[PDB]
Amino acid sequence: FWDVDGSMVPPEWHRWLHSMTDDPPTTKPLTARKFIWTNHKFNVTGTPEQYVPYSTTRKKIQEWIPPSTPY
Amino acid sequence: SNIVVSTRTGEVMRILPRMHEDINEEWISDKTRFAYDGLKRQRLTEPMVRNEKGLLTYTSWEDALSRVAGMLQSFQGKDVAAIAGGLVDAEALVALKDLLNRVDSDTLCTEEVFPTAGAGTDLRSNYLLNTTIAGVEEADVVLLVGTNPRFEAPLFNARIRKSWLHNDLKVALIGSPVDLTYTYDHLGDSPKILQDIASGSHPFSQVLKEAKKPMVVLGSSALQRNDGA
Repeated sequence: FWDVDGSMVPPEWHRWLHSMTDDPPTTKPLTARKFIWTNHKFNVTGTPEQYVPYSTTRKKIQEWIPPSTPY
Repeated sequence: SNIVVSTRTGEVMRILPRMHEDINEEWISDKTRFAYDGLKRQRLTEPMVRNEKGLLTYTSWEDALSRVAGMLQSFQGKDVAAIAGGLVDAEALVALKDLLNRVDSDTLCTEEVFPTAGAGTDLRSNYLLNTTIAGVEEADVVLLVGTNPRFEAPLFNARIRKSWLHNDLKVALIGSPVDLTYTYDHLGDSPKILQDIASGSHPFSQVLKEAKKPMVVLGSSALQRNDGA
């Protein structure tokens, strides 16, 4: 505390503060599928955790293989 | 054969034929059609000059090109030659022969040899398929010698079978009974057949006299044939 902000809220309750839903998730807990995150890490632009965009889909031409044999 | 090529994002996504009645008539080779993928395999990406170890290493153009500049000023005229490829563009041949002009290096070797009794390079017509693939359809009789058209010109083979399905004319192989799609008369081999037909004694040659609008094909592979002259 003395660093509180947004993104601190979990997504269900995140739906609840915005009053998209009159009913708190308490009464109606959500699907809880296997691949969804649990701790909820909130926004992290600074600090060592930090999104990095990068090249995707490997390679192109595959440059020709040099001979290893002398002569 | 003419082509419309669907490239995308600096990548060649697919090849399509570009139609032309004189040539493909919108039915390009299946071998050419999937050729593009091979461009994606290994490529001469960087210059590779052999080192003192005799092993090549990646090199800047100034190095290799100053080096070949150091070699080709040495051996003007004789003692140099140039191995032309089968796919190579005519322009590089133009500039390279011009290089050999400046040094008067007459050598101009090229992949397949082509026989030249009386020097057939001059007439240009000699090696030309003087009749167009479009012109084949009007022929009332057609003959072939040696290599089957399909393994050199599958398109043209389709032109043949199309004429066979339409124009109705005889065709027959010489030197082999290779498995063409259309009917063709069997024939033995060159030494007898060529003379029996040149004489006109051969009954098949009698059929050649019998029919007008002749065509006489040769597999260009047979132009070599050591004594293919």
